[PDB]
Amino acid sequence: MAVSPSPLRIFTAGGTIDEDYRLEENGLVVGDPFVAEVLKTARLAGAVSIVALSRKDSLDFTEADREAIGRAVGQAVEDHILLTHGTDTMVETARYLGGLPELAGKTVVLSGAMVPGRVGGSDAAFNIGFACAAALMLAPGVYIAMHGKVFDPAKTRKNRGLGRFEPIDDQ
Amino acid sequence: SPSPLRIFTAGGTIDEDYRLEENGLVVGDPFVAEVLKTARLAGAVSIVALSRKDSLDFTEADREAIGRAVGQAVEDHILLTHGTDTMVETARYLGGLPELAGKTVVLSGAMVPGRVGGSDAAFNIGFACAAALMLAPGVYIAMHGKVFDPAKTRKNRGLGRFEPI
Amino acid sequence: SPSPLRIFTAGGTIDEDYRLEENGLVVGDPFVAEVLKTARLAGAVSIVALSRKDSLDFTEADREAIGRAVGQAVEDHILLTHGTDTMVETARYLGGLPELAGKTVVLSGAMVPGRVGGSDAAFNIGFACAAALMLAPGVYIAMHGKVFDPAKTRKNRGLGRFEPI
Amino acid sequence: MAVSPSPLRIFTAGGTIDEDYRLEENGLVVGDPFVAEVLKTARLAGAVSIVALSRKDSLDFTEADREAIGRAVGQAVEDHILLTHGTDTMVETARYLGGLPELAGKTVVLSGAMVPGRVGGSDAAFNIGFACAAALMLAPGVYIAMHGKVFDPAKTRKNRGLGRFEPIDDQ
Ligand SMILES: [Cl-]
Ligand SMILES: [Cl-]
Repeated sequence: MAVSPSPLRIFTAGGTIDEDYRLEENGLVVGDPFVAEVLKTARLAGAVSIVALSRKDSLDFTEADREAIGRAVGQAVEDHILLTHGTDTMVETARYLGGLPELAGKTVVLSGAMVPGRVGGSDAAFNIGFACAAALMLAPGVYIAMHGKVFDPAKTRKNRGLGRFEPIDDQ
Repeated sequence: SPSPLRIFTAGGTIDEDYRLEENGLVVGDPFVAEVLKTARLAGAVSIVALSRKDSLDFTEADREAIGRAVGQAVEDHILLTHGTDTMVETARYLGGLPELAGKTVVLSGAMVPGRVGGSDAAFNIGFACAAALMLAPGVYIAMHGKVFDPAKTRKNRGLGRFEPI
Repeated sequence: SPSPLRIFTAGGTIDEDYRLEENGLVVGDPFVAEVLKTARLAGAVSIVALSRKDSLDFTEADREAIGRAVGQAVEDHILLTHGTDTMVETARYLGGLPELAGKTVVLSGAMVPGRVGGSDAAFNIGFACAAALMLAPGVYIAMHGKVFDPAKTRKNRGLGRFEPI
Repeated sequence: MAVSPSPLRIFTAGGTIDEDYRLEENGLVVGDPFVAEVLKTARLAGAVSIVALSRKDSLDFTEADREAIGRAVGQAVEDHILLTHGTDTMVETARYLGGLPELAGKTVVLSGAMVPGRVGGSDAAFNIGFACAAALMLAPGVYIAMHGKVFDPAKTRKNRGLGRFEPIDDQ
């Protein structure tokens, strides 16, 4: 009888995508992983394991946290990986992962959202669909998937003011 | 940049909305435009309306007109949003057209209207836009977080899903 | 505190939801419970399910059973969520029952299902809960941000609204 | 031919109810008035004039701002008034308005939301429905309408930690 394969694993490191309002803080905190909400209603043929690695706010996120993400991605059986993450340091994590030889036969995609998923008008659900497809279809490597396109982490910056990733032009 | 994408809308469950005059759902404005409005896209996209007919009412003549319309696009990356009832019929017909052989054509839609809570539509649109950009030339169905070969796929009406034959 | 409120659910557009098996809307779980879950209430509320029938299918016998059910409540403040097609018929029938004469009974619902985008349901529920707490004993329809006298009201099916006669 | 009366006027002073995410701030700001969004889809028989008075964040809100709200409410022709406002100083504004003899024949209700309207799971739409009804049905006075009940501002406090208004018990 046919067994539907589950080629994709998702890891979550928090970020804007997962932010939610809490009364105590009178403001946003990093909440539960929004990617789980999106996949719950995606009516998937397979299944996707979603493993939560970290929810630190961006200021507290360290090298040691980035090392733990590399160990988790490297230890996964799956060769197709989506990491949801904050956009302010996504490029630094992507560049770090691109240097691990352990990742050489894996397609690893980083994504997230400029607007929290739990806020009206969020990019999150589109971005998760696009990034899931990217993780399945791209050749091995490390990529950022945002704005409905694929970015090379070595040639990308975050424009903090505009909430967009932009290519670094070759000179 | 990504390659320019052309999106055609042929109606279906994805676009259904409630109307007081009908006391129920009717095919309304294309939901894909609502999703892409907030997707903060970098690439070139253009959305064109083909139809708001029920996909069950499509004739062979209708499918021939959808094929000619996809062939009017310069773009080589195409998304067609469509009802799931006859998505396999339209997809198999397009896959037979030599005039489309250099294009990546992806059909998608939703099992639950985009304007109803808990819909698959926004995820499906993201997934299918990536698929239209990234897959080799051909015709495909992108639903349920996977890519289907139309020749080897059927719509299970009772289970609300696509399945391998 | 406010006086305890009892809420009865009799179905209707407010509670409609999409089902793949029907390829369309059916009366689902009461939407009023979804609204009150996030309303952070201070007062006593209890929600009881009466029916998920189409309001057009209500008989005189059904309206008599709704009257007896409202009379089983100790509470003197009652909200009944209901379809708009026969809301005036149920409301006029309840207004004729001496056994309800000390109760404030408010009927409400929605023109657009709560689970569809752009629905009036959550505003209607807030408004009707206030109305059930604050109005003098009687039977009322609370819709469109106002209070209607059932005896002097009709459902315009074509315009999707209630109106004075 | 029948003219539908419009007995209710709404004023907006910002608060949590109106908060929205902005990329530049990387967080919530006081946005456009959420009550307008709720009434847009309420299918009203009448109309409601919605007048925006202030969007200051809570720290910048002063006595002079509170005085301007009292002048706007007193000058309105309508005798049924809903003021949407922050919950942290709603009691102080309500007590201030309760002391204006100019308001004596008006029903004035203050409301808002513990969770921004543009965040998932908000109380805002319910609260606006309830508070509109309260403004129409209550006898003249100044009230807070939250948690599906009516509070007397002289006998109410905000519990900041729990996001709730509570009665001050008579001793
Ligand atoms: Cl914030
Ligand atoms: Cl329907």
